Amino acid sequence: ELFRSEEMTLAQLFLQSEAAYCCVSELEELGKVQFRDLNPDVNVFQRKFVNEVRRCEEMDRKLRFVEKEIRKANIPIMDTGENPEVPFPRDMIDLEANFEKIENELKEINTNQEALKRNFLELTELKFILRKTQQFFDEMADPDLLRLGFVAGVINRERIPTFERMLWRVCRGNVFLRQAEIENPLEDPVTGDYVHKSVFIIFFQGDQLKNRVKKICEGFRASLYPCPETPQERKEMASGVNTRIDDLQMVLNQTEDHRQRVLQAAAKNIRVWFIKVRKMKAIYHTLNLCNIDVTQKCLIAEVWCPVTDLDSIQFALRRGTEHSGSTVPSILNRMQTNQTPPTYNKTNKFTHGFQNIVDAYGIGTYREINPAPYTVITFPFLFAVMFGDFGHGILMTLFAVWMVLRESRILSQKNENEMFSMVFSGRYIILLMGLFSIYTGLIYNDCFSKSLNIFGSSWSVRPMFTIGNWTEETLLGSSVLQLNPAIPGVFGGPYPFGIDPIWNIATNKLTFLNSFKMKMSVILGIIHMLFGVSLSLFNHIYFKKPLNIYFGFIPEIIFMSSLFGYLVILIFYKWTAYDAHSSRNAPSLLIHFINMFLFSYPESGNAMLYSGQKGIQCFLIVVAMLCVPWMLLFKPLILRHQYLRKKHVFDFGDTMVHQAIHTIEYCLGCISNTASYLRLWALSLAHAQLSEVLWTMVIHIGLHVRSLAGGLGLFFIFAAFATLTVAILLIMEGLSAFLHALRLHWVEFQNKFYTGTGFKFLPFSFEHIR
Amino acid sequence: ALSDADVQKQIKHMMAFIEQEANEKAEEIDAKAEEEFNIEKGRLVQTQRLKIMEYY
Ligand SMILES: CCCCCCCCCCCCCCCCCC(=O)OC[C@H](COP(=O)([O-])OCC[N+](C)(C)C)OC(=O)CCCCCCCCCCCCCCCCC
Ligand SMILES: CCCCCCCCCCCCCCCCCCCC(=O)O[C@H](COC(=O)CCCCCCCCCCCCCC)COP(=O)(O)OCCN
Ligand SMILES: CCCCCCCCCCCCCCCCCCCC(=O)O[C@H](COC(=O)CCCCCCCCCCCCCC)COP(=O)(O)OCCN
Ligand SMILES: *[C@@H]1O[C@H](CO)[C@@H](O)[C@H](O)[C@H]1NC(C)=O
Repeated sequence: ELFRSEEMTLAQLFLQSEAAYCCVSELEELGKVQFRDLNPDVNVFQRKFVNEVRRCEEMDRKLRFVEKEIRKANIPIMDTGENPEVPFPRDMIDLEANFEKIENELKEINTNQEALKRNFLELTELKFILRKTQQFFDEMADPDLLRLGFVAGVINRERIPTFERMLWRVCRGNVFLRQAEIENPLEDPVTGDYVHKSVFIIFFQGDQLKNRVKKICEGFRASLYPCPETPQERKEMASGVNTRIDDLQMVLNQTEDHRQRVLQAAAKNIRVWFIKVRKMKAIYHTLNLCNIDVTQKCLIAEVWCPVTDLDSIQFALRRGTEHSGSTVPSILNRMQTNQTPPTYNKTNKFTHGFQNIVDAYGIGTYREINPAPYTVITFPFLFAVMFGDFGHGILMTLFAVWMVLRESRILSQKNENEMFSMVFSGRYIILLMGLFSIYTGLIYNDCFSKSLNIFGSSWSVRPMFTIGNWTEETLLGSSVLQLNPAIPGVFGGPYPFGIDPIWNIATNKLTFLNSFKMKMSVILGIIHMLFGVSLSLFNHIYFKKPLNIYFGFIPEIIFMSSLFGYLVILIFYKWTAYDAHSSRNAPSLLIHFINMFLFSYPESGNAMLYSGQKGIQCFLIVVAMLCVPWMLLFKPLILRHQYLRKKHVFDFGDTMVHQAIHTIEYCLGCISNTASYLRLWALSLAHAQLSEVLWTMVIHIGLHVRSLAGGLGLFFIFAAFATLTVAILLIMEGLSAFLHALRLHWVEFQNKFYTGTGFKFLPFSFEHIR
Repeated sequence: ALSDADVQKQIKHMMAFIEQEANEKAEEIDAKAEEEFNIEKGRLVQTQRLKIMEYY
């Protein structure tokens, strides 16, 4: 399960070449096998099956091209869900023939479509030119049918003025030009746009002016085409071009229909083709990693496998043998090993987020205490200790529930939004964070910066006027006044569940919340670190390091408990002991801890918390400092003894330096981590104050309006309040609290028992499903 | 069972299969050699038969 990584073991398979492909295909489907390169001497680009992998890559390129044409067209791509296996026999020839056809036909179709569209456009321009020239030659055509030179073409509209000016300026007053607009604008022969055009006819005298006008038009990027010289020729060639235009239109429609049909057929199965070719490529690239006939006709495979799945792998090999039809059976064999096994955690849908979260800071070593199962609660809980707010937690849990419910929809509809993909993958993390934030918001008695008062406050103001020394005169005279629980009836016990509501309206709020939350942060941090140290003991026991257990953990736990666990005990004891009547001489635990460390127990100032404090604290400090030599000197000396005096590389100086570094690191880390766990209080107070200021600066405006017209203003004011809460608080403050719970887990909690010097188990599982 | 006995049996099966492959290759090459010998012998004997028939 998730308690620690799965039992991992090497294995080696002898499998005959004929059935090897099918067997590795079954392995790929199964997904619990990780191959390893066994021919690293020769680079990947020169192995046996590189020809096969190259051809597979070419097939993948063909499929990508056809798919790109599919996207270019409006045609959609189906999705059946079948995952057929690549055909081990030489079905590659058939697939290559199919894809070669589907690519060559499409390329020929595209080229012919382009050329025929160009020809159709040119011919339609010629048709329009002929029609307008016939129209121009209709003043009085008395004759039925050579010095004058003739040309005609088409120009872009609004270029008529410049072109006419250029003609009349070059062929000075010795060329004639007539123009006519072409309604129903046409598409450019090459430029490829719908632009208005003018068909124009030019008359000129001789060869020199012919050349002049021809070059002028060519520079003006017009087009000329030939033209008739007699009305009979005009009619003949006009009819010819009209018929050719109709024929070209028919051919264009037919070829476009052919393209549409072939592309629809391609899209019907493009996904299945992609999956087939991608697995085939993966399987051949995997077989590359296996030994080749340079050593034996039967393939040799080396693999990591969990112990429990060996029988399943053998059954998969049996399927491979049956499918391949080879009489000989492939054989698997275990073998005791020295190489480091990978870390495999058997991740689940709900535990995937937390496992990735704990893996980010380093994949756990082989079979060490996995922090994931405890993280599953302590990361949401530490997040809630900071983000604690009933309303914001409600919003977050509703959002996470929406993602969870509609997860199938979003999983199917994949997008490239990295942020949204991250959040969705963490949906369960966000859901638990929202739930625990709801709980901690109830404890804080906080809901959009406002408390609830569901049980009734323990603070009654009347005893102040009844027993106390107040009156309406004092209320008039004092701007803020204050309250005291010393007089009998003011403070009627603690609030049964969560912080008392009156603190919300008390200006003394921060004075009390600061201390309560600082103590809470320190307590939770120290207990988390102690749990980590216990987990470290578990690690040592499992790995059989009694040296670590007796020097290391036990000194570490004694040091931590004596110095900082005693602080938690002091906090709880002061809470339970000191009350309002003893307020005057209530000691400060900060000063008392400083004095504990400094041996500065004074005869003046705050008194001792309890009898025997001097002696007990001196004893605790002595034990704490003794734990430093305990860690430092002992383990190196025993190691040096039993590994250099017995049996006789060990370097005593380096071992001493390493142990000194470890002891300094751990001892300074205790202090710095107990300090850094104050980020819980810091972020909680920040979130609370930001929510309070947002409320009082946004919706206080809409609420503090006498006139009933304010109900309309509250509309927009609350729109702003909602957007601001979602942006500043839910998104950014929530992200900060999330990442700081992460940092706490990675450093403060996991430095006690985690190593994270393993390798992620990357199996030969087919994820080409994408 | 994946015991040493099963591993030995599988290795023995692989050895038997490779022996069969070698034997089949040997049979094929032996048949090819026999046919080559026969055709070369026929060619040479025909070449000498030409001279014998011419003389007689
Ligand atoms: C209406 C609004 C309500 C409030 C909702 C939002 C609350 C605010 C806090 C949300 C923080 C989201 C980040 C945690 C979720 C990702 C963790 C997870 O499970 O994925 C493992 C992630 C991503 O998943 P993955 O791709 O690695 O998945 C594993 C895949 N294999 C195994 C193949 C590799 O893995 C990691 O890399 C782990 C480190 C994660 C550290 C998180 C860094 C911060 C990310 C910030 C997100 C964007 C900010 C918010 C923007 C919002 C606007 C669109
Ligand atoms: C608001 C005030 C209270 C706040 C504090 C309590 C917050 C508790 C947060 C946990 C509750 C949500 C758990 C996730 C619900 C979604 C289920 C996801 C899928 C699922 O079933 O997950 C399984 C893991 O176990 C689970 O899903 C775990 C379910 C049982 C957990 C029991 C512990 C609950 C907390 C303690 C009791 C309640 C206290 C508060 C009254 C394994 O995944 P799969 O097999 O479905 O995967 C399928 C593909 N692999
Ligand atoms: C994996 C977990 C690791 C451990 C995590 C926990 C942290 C451990 C810290 C070190 C060991 C425990 C703490 C020892 C220091 C003394 C604690 C005193 C607490 C305290 O304030 O109690 C008062 C003093 O008790 C008295 O008056 C009695 C005499 C003084 C205390 C005697 C010793 C008690 C503790 C015994 C050891 C417990 C070990 C726990 C691990 C109550 O007294 P009051 O208010 O009535 O009196 C006052 C008028 N005189
Ligand atoms: C007068 O005020 C003091 C100070 O709060 C209070 O302790 C005392 O009980 C009052 N005396 C009365 C109401 O007689």
